[PDB]
Amino acid sequence: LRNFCVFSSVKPLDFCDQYSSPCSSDATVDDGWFVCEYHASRFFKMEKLALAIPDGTGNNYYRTVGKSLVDDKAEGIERILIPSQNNYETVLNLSLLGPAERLVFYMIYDNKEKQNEICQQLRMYERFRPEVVEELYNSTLRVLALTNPDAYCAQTNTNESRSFGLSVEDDLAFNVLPTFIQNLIRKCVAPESLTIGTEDLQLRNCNTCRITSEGLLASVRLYNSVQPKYLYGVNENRLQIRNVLQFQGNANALQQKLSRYELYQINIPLFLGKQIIST
Amino acid sequence: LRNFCVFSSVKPLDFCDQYSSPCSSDATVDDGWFVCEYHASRFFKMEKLALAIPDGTGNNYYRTVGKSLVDDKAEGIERILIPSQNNYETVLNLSLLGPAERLVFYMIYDNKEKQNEICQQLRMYERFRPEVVEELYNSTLRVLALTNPDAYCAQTNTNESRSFGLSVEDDLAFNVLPTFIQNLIRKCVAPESLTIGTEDLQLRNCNTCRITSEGLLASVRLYNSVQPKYLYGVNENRLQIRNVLQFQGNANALQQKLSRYELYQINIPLFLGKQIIST
Amino acid sequence: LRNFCVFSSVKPLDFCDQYSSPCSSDATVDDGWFVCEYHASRFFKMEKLALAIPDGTGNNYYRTVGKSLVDDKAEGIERILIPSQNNYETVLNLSLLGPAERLVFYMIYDNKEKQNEICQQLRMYERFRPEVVEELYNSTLRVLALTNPDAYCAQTNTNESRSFGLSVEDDLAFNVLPTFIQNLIRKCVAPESLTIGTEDLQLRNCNTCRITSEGLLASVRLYNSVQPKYLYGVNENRLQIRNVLQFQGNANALQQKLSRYELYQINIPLFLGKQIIST
Amino acid sequence: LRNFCVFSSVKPLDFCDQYSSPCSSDATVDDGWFVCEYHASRFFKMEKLALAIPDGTGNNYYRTVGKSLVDDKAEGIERILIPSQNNYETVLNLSLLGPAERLVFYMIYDNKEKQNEICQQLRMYERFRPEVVEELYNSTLRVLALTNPDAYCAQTNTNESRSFGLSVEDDLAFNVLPTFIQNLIRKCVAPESLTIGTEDLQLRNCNTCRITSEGLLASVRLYNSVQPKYLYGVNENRLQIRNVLQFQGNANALQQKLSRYELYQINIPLFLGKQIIST
Repeated sequence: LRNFCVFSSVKPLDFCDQYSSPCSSDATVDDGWFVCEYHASRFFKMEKLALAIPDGTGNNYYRTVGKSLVDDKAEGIERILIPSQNNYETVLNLSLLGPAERLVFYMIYDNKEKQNEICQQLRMYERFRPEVVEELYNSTLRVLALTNPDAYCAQTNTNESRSFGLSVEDDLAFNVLPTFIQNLIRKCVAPESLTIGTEDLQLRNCNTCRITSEGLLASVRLYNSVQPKYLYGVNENRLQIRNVLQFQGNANALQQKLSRYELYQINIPLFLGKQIIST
Repeated sequence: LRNFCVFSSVKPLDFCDQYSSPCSSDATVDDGWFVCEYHASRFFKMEKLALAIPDGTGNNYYRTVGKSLVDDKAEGIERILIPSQNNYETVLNLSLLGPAERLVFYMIYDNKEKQNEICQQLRMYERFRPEVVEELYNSTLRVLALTNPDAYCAQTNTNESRSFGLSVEDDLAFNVLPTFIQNLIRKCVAPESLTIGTEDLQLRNCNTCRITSEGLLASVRLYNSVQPKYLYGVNENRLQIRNVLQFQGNANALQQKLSRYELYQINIPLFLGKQIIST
Repeated sequence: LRNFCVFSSVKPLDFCDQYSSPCSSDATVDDGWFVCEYHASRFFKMEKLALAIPDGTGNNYYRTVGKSLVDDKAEGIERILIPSQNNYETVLNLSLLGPAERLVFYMIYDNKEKQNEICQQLRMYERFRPEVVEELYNSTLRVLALTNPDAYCAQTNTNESRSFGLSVEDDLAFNVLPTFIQNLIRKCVAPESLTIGTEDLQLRNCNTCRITSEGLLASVRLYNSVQPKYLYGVNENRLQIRNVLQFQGNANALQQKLSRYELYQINIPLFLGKQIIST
Repeated sequence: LRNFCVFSSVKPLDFCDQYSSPCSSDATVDDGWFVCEYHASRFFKMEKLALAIPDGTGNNYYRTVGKSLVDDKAEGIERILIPSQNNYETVLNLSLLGPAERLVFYMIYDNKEKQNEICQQLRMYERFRPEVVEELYNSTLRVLALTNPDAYCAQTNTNESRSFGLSVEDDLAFNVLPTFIQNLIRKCVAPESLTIGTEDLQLRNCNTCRITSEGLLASVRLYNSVQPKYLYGVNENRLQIRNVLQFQGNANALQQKLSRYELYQINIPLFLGKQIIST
């Protein structure tokens, strides 16, 4: 597939796709997220990070992890990274989104009546472009089937096991998430303790997120101040005012002489659960 | 679509497709049957005919109709042109058919466990060709969705109405046929009386087939003796002996002088039901 | 006004207006119909004729009259030239008409909820073209106000009087027609007896139409066989079959020698009512 | 629109428009008042001010606010900035105003009989200039429709909310003001406390006006002494004597040395109500 992004087929009527930041080449490769960096940052409010695991030789067991983009000052529906069926409409703000985005999200969450009424309202557009709708639906449905744990092929790797907490509520809630949402969640949060073969590698002793009935949240108020490089960039006649935290400083307080050491950026990777890798 | 035939993606492991008679270019065009002439003759035992309706000027309202290939001498599961879910396994003889054909037929008739066990037995082949199965399933499923009366698009033309008899049992049985089977049946049998606009054109006063609980049958013993030009043509070490009817004759009995008149071949087109075409 | 046609502002999203036959220059001039020849023929199924009244000198008191386009063989909702509020939706077949046409017709007939839901469904288009809707509504509303007998200016000519029958039901029904419909009806049907000054000119002793509760109809089965020169001309995948009447003939039956006399075409002008012109 | 002023189409019979001070270019732009500075000062006795809201960076959230032109010494119908339907005739002194101004004001306040009798008395002028009246009415009516909260388009922004007091009488009276009057009032008085996003900016702790059953008044006797730069300037054979307050002074009392500091003019901006801006 040249485009593994689910939101790759998101087009207006006369489509020079919105893409203020063009979709990254990550959609071309099969890393398993099935979403490009731009769509991940815009919708799920997370970026992609290459988790490197050294072993003392030079080669690193590379992995994909989610990088939080929400700030510690946030509260409410803004702190949720990935919503569940309960309130995803309000979280993703599907009311004013483009009809292709609405369709894609609704049939990812699989609520029949919503895409039914989308088709009813799209019938008027259908007389101009009667071919894009079917191919868009086919591509998105086949992507969902590929990421679906149960299908015809149903490619299953029981050797990898993911635990999202020692409590019953956490995994019982995680069970009812959509198949694509489950696949994205399992492969965006790094394990707390990667159990590989007959040993355990303690990647992190603290969780940077939480899985609950409404989905994946940045529950901990870890301080984050990274700016998204693939911002929406649309002309904002609708103003969103925010409480920015800024400090002053001189050349002495801004210690440039400390810059020669390799930098340890304050990023917020998603760490939760245990990864059981037999053998 | 370059190939509307459902059995277009029927390939062995090393595929130079069986196709003793290559698939006709009818699969390229959208006549609605979604089966090529070779597959229609081999499986459903029918050919395709261009029903021309003159009106006194020269232009003909062309239509597609089914041409029976069964003989009047036949009895049993051989006289059924299209089977239903009841006995399609025995009618189509799926026991010894190629696995692609088995898969296609089973998921056309939508019996989950059969294609499930096909996948289980195909897992061994999967390690050699892990890409053809998914694309084959996707193409066949999208063809079924396109021929499905209910779907996302669900392109419906209520203006055309098809009646398959004045009895309750006939249409009640026709209702439970598969969606693709229903689409093929509605567009292979010519109407007894084509009701178009405010008038009725009596195409035929007699039915040449029957729709029952087991499907579409050549119930009437109409005499048929046309040979299929797209025969299976496979080396037959398994012998099928049949009771052929042959007559002798001289040059006088074989009246060549009668050949100058345009020929009226004894063919058996499928005629049944009434086509209500408002306006 | 460069364009007096009410349907002059009928545009698709990307508008190269449908107009298989371009709108005639009649919309440029103020003849009072406020509809061009193409829109009159397409919707109201009538054409425009120049009624000339000689007086024995050479100058003719020109007038505008409606020419029927329906055939004598017609019956039902097809024989009505102009519908009323009762069944104009079915008469004009507004279900599949373009949204601009639907809006124009609905606010001509003044049924609030219909153009309200048109606006609700047009909100999606509004984000692309937020300026055409307001100007279209303003132009059509000002045209309706100009043709409205009651307004600010309310230009009234009481000297001209129109009678649409000697029965109470006819004029009582004609009273409840829409203002634009009333203006079009009064100035499309020629008077039976033009009462001008102190004399009466008997234009016709027989009525060629009828005004009833559902509007203006071609009640009489007068034989009409003129073809519209401004036909819709759209690619018709939806077939309308009609019962055409045709006769054969040779050169003798087709008397070309009779052609030298000036022709008296069998046309069906709209004649009904009495025109009282004091002085 | 080149001219958003409602009183832009105010012309005498031979029109070189009165405009002792020509209409400002504010009518060209869409600030929402839909009245130019000259007409606002002449009729509503208020000017326009650019309310700048600094935030500590340099950019200012600009807004439009009304500047009072009445003096503290005034009493009676003179202290009302904007009248309601109760006594607008006496407030605006429509008795001797030009007929275009009378028409515009009356159909802004929507009292049918007044513009009806204006049309009756204007019939005599109509024979000379039968085209200006209709276009003037159309332009003014479309301006009122554009400023009308309810219309076909009915462009509504529920996110902005305006409160005109914590008492029931104030907002209940404000409800019955005309649509254009309501739009002008909502966008001429600055909020007491601009509630934006999740914070509140206290612009002013004291109200400089009042909204009552008769409209918008300068209830507080705040001292105002600014002269209008767009005065009526008409030759006044009808004398209006006023009680002017004047003080004497020398060069010492007129401290020119204090002028180097940036001046804080004693102006009277309209401050009342709370502006709720969600997000």
